[PDB]
Amino acid sequence: TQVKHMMQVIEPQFQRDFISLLPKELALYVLSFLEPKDLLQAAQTCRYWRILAEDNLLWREKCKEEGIDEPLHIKKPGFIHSPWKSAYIRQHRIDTNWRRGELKSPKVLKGHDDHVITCLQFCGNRIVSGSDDNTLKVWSAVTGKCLRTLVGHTGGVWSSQMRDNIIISGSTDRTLKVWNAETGECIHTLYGHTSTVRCMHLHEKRVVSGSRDATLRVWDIETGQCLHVLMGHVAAVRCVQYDGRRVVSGAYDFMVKVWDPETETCLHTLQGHTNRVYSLQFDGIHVVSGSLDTSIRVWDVETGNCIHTLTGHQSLTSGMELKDNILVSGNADSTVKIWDIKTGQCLQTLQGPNKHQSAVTCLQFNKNFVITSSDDGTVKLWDLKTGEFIRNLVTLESGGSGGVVWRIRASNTKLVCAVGSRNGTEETKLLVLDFDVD
Amino acid sequence: KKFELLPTPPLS
Amino acid sequence: PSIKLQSSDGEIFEVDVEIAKQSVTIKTMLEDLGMDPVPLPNVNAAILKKVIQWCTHHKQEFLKVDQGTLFELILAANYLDIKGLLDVTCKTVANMIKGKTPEEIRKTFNIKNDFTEEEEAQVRKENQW
Repeated sequence: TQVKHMMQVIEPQFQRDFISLLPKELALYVLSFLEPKDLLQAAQTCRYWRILAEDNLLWREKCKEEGIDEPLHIKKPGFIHSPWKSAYIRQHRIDTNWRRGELKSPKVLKGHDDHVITCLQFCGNRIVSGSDDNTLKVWSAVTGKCLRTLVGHTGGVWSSQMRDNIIISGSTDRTLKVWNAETGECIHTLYGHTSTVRCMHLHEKRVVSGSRDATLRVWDIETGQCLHVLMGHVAAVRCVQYDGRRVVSGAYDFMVKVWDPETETCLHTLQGHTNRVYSLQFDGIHVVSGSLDTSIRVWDVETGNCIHTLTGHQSLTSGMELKDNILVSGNADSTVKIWDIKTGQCLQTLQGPNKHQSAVTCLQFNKNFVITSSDDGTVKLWDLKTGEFIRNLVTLESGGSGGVVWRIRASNTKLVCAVGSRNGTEETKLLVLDFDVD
Repeated sequence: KKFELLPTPPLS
Repeated sequence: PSIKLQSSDGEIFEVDVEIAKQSVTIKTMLEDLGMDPVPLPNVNAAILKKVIQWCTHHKQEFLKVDQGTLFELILAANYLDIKGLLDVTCKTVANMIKGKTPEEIRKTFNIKNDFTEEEEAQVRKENQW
């Protein structure tokens, strides 16, 4: 369709081989059985194969394979480059750039001096850092300059959410605040909690908040009013999930509760953890809970039955990510585990000779890599598929004498790291690492 | 059991 | 009952309605167009015999022929719509390419590097791994 152009315009020398002599459509069919590594090699045999191995609908299919789903445009005997091939190649380069590309020194965004970064958001090109310094800061992931400082809270910030230009914050001052991320202006102060606002989860137009007062509150992000109050927990509420339909909450009362928010009704009390529930994941079908009991329970939301209780960690499960029934759990036992929550299999433990030396503070993952951060001052890249250590993405000099990495967000091309120390050996700051190509 | 190395707001 | 085909060079093959149904071209000629001897002007008696052998085995080793017989079996499977045979022969050709560098691909098929010294550098960098 678009390869006939190149044929009758870059007239290639006659070829005496098998695929140059097939009807174009049949050569394309044959070349469609190859993997990109081999299509990429074939393109280098001769001018005829190069033109044929750049068919758009050949690569639209390979990109759909690796979940690309979006072409790349870049506005001498010339060439009509495929956007789906540029899209595929670009991704493989970003991948190899994370895995083994030289680490260009990061942008350092200094702020929240001598305090803790307690929450991190990363949204397009904006970063939001929250702190016990009472403030939040909005940054540009591109320039590294501080754009705004969200001042108004009388106590320390301890949770946050970000949709798009709306920032939600939680503080020890018992209040949540709705913010405009461009203007820096606070547009609502949400009153109702009687204790510190510990967690929050935003789904579209509503944020659910958990407090040290043992309650949850559902709020309208636009009208700034408080729609519901979920009462039933007996100790502080530490984690919360909200999919638009149920609220799932975990607390220091050893319990996980499932709610219907509209009716304010507790549908299920999930019982089994023998210590505080500290982290939660919910995909509308399964709720996944991690506790100081060293266990991670997988529950069925619609019945409240416990499907799996996943054992093996030895300490608090600090963070978890759930995606397509793959669970990644980080722990204070200095260990990251990849679980298959369909079968309960523990697919991998990340514990090399290059294992973390302190607790895991944060993690992120995608189809290729797990990214982990720790008290040891490091952020490590791991191969999801093999469980193997790849490399240290960050290695604070102060890691062993006080320097810690509190939190990471990753995009497809950048890594953001919240870094600091309780003892002054690390000035507190964000690090931005760029893994893009051209 | 290396927890409480993770931050958490002070008590009131 | 059983139908008759006519290759391009003139030979007549007797085959069962069951075996020939596997090609949509022959099926259309028999059921919708009423081709008494089914005329096959793009398949010779040799390749026709080989395609019937596959169409009996089904409703590798067979495809260990010389390059060229594979070419004519790919063209026959496109003409007589046998998606099965078409898949196995095109897959068999691809397998001749997997896991080879540009210069050892140019060997299995006789290909010539028509690339200029600079062009080759461009195509080396553009398809890096």
